[PDB]
Amino acid sequence: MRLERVLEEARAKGYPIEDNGLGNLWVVLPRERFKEEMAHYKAMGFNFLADIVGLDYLTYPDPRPERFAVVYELVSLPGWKDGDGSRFFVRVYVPEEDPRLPTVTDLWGSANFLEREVYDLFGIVFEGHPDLRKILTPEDLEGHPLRKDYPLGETPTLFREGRYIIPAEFRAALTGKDPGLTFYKGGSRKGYRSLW
Amino acid sequence: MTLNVGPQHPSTHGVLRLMVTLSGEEVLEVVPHIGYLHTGFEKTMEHRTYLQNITYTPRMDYLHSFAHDLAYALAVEKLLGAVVPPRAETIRVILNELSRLASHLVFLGTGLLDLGALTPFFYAFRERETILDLFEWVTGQRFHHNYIRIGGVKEDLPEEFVPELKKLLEVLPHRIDEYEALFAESPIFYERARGVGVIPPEVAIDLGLTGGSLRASGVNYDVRKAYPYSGYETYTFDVPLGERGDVFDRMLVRIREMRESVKIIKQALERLEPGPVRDPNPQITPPPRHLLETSMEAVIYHFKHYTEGFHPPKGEVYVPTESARGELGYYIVSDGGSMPYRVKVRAPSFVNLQSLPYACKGEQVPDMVAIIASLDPVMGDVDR
Amino acid sequence: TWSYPVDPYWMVALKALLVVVGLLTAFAFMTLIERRLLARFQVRMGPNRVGPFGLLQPLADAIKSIFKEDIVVAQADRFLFVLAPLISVVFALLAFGLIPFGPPGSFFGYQPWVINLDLGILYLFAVSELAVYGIFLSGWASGSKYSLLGSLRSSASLISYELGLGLALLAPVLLVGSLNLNDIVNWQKEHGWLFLYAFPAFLVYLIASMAEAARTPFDLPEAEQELVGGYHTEYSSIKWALFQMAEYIHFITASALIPTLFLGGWTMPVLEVPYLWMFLKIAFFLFFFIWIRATWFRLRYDQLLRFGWGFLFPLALLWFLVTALVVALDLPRTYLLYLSALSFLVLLGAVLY
Amino acid sequence: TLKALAQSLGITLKYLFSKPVTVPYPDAPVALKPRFHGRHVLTRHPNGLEKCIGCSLCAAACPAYAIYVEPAENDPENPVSAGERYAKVYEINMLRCIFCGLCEEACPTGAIVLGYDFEMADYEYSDLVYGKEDMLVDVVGTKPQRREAKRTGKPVKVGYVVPYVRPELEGFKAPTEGGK
Amino acid sequence: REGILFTTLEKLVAWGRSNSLWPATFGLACCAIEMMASTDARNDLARFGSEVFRASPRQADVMIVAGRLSKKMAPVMRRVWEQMPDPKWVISMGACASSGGMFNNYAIVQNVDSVVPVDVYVPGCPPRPEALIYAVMQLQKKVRGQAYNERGERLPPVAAWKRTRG
Amino acid sequence: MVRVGMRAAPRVSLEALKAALGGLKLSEAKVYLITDWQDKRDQARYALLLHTGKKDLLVPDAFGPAFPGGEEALSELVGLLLAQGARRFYEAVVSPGEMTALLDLPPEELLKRVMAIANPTDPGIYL
Ligand code: SF4
Ligand code: SF4
Ligand code: SF4
Repeated sequence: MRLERVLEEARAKGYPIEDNGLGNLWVVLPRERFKEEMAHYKAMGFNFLADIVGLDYLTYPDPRPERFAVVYELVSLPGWKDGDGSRFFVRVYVPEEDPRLPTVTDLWGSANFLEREVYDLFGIVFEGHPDLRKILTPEDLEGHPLRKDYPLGETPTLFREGRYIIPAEFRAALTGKDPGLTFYKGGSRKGYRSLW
Repeated sequence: MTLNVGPQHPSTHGVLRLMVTLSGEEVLEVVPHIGYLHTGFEKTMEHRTYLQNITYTPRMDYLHSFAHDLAYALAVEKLLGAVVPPRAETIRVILNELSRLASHLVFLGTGLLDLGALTPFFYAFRERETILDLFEWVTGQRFHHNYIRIGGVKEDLPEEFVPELKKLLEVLPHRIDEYEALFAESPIFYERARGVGVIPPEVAIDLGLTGGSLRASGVNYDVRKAYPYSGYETYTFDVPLGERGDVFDRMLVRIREMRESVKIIKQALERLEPGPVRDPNPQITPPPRHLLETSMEAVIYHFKHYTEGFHPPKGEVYVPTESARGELGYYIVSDGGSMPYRVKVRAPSFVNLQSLPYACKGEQVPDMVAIIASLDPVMGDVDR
Repeated sequence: TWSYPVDPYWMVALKALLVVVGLLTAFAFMTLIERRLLARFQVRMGPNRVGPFGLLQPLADAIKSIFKEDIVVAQADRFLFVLAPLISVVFALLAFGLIPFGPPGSFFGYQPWVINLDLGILYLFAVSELAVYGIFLSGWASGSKYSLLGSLRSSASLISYELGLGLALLAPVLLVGSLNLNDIVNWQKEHGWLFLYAFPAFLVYLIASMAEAARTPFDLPEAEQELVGGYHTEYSSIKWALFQMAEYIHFITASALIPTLFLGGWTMPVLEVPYLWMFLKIAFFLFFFIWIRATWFRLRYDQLLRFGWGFLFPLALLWFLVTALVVALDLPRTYLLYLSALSFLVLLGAVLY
Repeated sequence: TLKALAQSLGITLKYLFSKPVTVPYPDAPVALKPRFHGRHVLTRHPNGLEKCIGCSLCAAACPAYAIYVEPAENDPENPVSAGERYAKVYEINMLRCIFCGLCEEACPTGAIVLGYDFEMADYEYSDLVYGKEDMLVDVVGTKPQRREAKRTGKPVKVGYVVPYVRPELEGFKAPTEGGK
Repeated sequence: REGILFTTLEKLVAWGRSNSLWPATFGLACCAIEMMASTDARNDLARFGSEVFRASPRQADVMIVAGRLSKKMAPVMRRVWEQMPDPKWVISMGACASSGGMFNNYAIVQNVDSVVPVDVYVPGCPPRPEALIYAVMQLQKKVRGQAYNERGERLPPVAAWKRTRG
Repeated sequence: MVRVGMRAAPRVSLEALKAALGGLKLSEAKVYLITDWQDKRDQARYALLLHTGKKDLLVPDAFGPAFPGGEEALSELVGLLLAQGARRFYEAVVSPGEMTALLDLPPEELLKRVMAIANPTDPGIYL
């Protein structure tokens, strides 16, 4: 029930409402309204903060507003005091040159680790955090691994007499921007979805 | 005493480093330090085909893998719209509950051994051996099994699988009841675990402790019940709970969970009817192996499917499931290419771990090992 | 040693050397038997390998023990590092000769025992204290405070229950009236199996032996899975071997002392055979104790301190005062039999609630 | 619940006197299922022709890209494959191989199929690249096994028994359930 | 004295060290669970001499790298090798440890032989418990001077005996 | 980032590095000995990339036993780096063609790639 009220509260102020026909909902809040709105979101009854998922869209085929985008996942547990079960995502775009975003540690302690992880994997600093300390990558590692401008750093596979493989030039798989080995891709290899 | 509990020592399973701020025999606060297992599934998956990633999905949580297999398969299906045969869903819940039995066996064995007696490790683990053989029948592998597919399961079950399942299903109830008789009527375990491991649900939620130790605190939230995904809606289901979150209620809730999983396995086995094994959509299924010598389109589609794969549409998707450590799901961003643009994993063991300094706050020093084994962490899930 | 002769000094040295190498072989093969018995407990089976019965595997183990780079760790005390295993072993070997394995002359001519001191339990008590000495000293000398804390837990617990051992041993002294083991065994020959009179104190003796690293505090600690233990974790080739050797000799020493003191040290009402009954009672206690090793949990050293200090020791001194009244007034010898039987029925019926 | 200590002891005793459950490898052959994931084998047709037409599909289905397939042109007089192509060089890096079963799945001529041998522990990295003549069905044993059989004079004893070989393993000789 | 300098004594001590292999696991990933399973009541490495399990490294001769070796752990595990008594052996268990495996990326050591001298490699994923026993028997015959490579060479009893630690 | 030494001249590369290193303290430096073919070190060739954090140093492929006097030069080199207080040694395995072009990429990409692919290595393999 509270999700419908979220949608009605957001639509009045001009917030885009994203929806796929699969049962997943997005409400994109600007960064100004982000903090206060999500504070209100906790006040609206969001006990549980599932995820903080950061996204780097450098190599995405279509352009996006900003390079980085951080998505928080808000839920209300059905089995607690008054449990509805309404779960949804909030996306907030973060510039390449402005990896700033207020923490919800004060709101949810759940983001204590989660936000740290995104500072490790992305260059995104979450302002007001108790400790933004590199979690996963070694202390002497330079950079942020999950952003697309950071190499995966593969090593060649080894064989008997000088026969070696460099997997990046061995992949028959394509990416979204990879043109393929023929003049073009259309049809199924431009995006494919069955009509149930 | 800012004590440096190093990685793997003293015998801290699931390689993890601890800084125990400690004066006396209490525990002031434990500062955990992780990352010693960072392998990069979220990064390597950006450079691997959708079908190839099913070989990468079980390896994160290596104990309860079939929940990862299911989550990934369901997410990609919803992303491109595959049609799951009913028998595939039945077999998927069978394998899911079976790997859950094996995961829970390992969790309680490691916990009892870590502090307590060394004997009860073997018996439970012995039953685990039996379970493992079942997978070898059908998958040819102990774990890290590549049996699931986008449509359903890889291929059909042998004749010899089900009777071994029935053997194990009949011997198991007495076995789980024996572990429960040994433990629940705790002679010394009661004076060890009943008090320790405080789980107030308010802070457990504030930190996001979803993994089955929240229901030990009296929160009735199960993904199999709250968000039915793979037909769990079609099963008679009792959800165990705990009165006050402690290690005793946690372990007993998980034992009752093992019995509830055995009951679900029986229930699904009864309603099993022969049929197909996966979604025949040629864009999603390679052509059957027998018409590879008859049809051209078969050769082209087999070749293409196994080299290029398929290209799901541009979009994002996510699906929830209940694993032995909590809410699990893959946030998959696809760019219309053979390999996913990004796969983010909601690692239930990652958010479950923020509640350790709180749980082992003020508790004894020896109990810090039990309170960690009782939290059931799989560091393949955390570090990831 | 009022009625017992004295062997020559050379014969005493011969018997001593024989007892020491026999304790060596015994602890090796008892490591084998404990391995296999724990194995049988958890339906896996033990080393049907290098033996057949495994009885050549300790040789390989000893062969590893030397050549294994006995290392002198830096930040460790040069002298105590090497000295502490020697202390722990020296003061563990002895206190086993006093145990009578037969009536006088049943060593094929000279003496079943090595030394039969007039004050035996005091000698046992002192050399039991010196084992804790070696434990916590090695813990200190290691130069690792992590292992030091484990040495401190070990020493505290062992010391507390080692104190309880005195009040445990008080009760039968009143009846027998001598501090030599042979008089006590002969009293169990005449009146019969002193534990029938003093079963409760027997209990607080038995459990006391559990605290001497036998098992079920099990937060002694061993370096594993808890605040690491002391007296190891820094010794590699032979000194570690000496630590384990002394601990196991202490285990078997308690397993041998428990029947000698309260139950029937060999001295059987039937067949009166010198050595075989004592070794078989040692085997019984050892099997029950390995059952405990396999079958029971830890205690965390806090509840261990509570149970020893608040429960065992006051009970032992209460029974000592009871027995002291009874003996000084000497009214019957039956009253203690009746009271111990009643007390056992009490501490038994309260179990199956 | 003081009774629980005695109950625990009682159950450990019952299980003590129950001896059996264990298998003494290598003295007892491990029972493996027919679908087990083991050492690769290359199968040949009944004519004796090799099935590998060197189409390098097993290498693409590798998530590690661990298979190297150099192809070559058949000699019509004494051919190796049935078509116009064969595998001159067919190597697998057992240290790169993860044992999926995707290569067996992608082989269109049924040449590459996972077997049952697991005894491929060896000492050197460069010795763990299994070759074609190290995986042909006609070969009996794993690399260290065969090498020990040569430097020892004793034939190879496999540490496994299976109820049967699958139809996909046509030709693969294995111990079958006690038929021998 | 290194188990050498007498024709009978060195064979004797090789026998002893071989059947006295004291495995010290360094459990890292899903390889480690298949090693722990090599201790249950179907297939126990508890016969050949490997029953006792001393977590301390000062006390064990065989070091089994069972799992993926992430770089952040590389020195720590490393030091456990330096803090071992000298007659010590190192086994590399599994694909991620032996080679880079399928995780051919920035994070994982592509051969654990980089930080520690590896004795035997054992492929598999995970290597079957019976395969891990095979590798420990392999190491048994290796320290007996009974092990040869494909090139005809005999392999020395102890790897980590030939390296200038630094 | 500076480049000293010359390809396939082990003694020239080693003497030039002796001169250029000077009194630079390497307590926090990162040593990257770049090679190909993990297993076979008897014929190995090595480049070197030393990242101080303040400035970097590049030595082309002139080290390793693959060249006359190369094994003793790599031993002297790693001994020198350890003498100056380094603890962090790394080895990157690149394709043969990468060894050549990677020294001709711009400094930022070469350094980022080497740092991303480097494996912790025991200097004992080079001593
Ligand atoms: S089983 Fe081995 S060779 Fe075959 S696809 Fe998998 S990892 Fe690659
Ligand atoms: S084994 Fe099969 S898939 Fe691989 S190259 Fe040969 S014919 Fe093709
Ligand atoms: S080789 Fe396989 S089983 Fe072993 S750690 Fe790697 S993924 Fe896990």
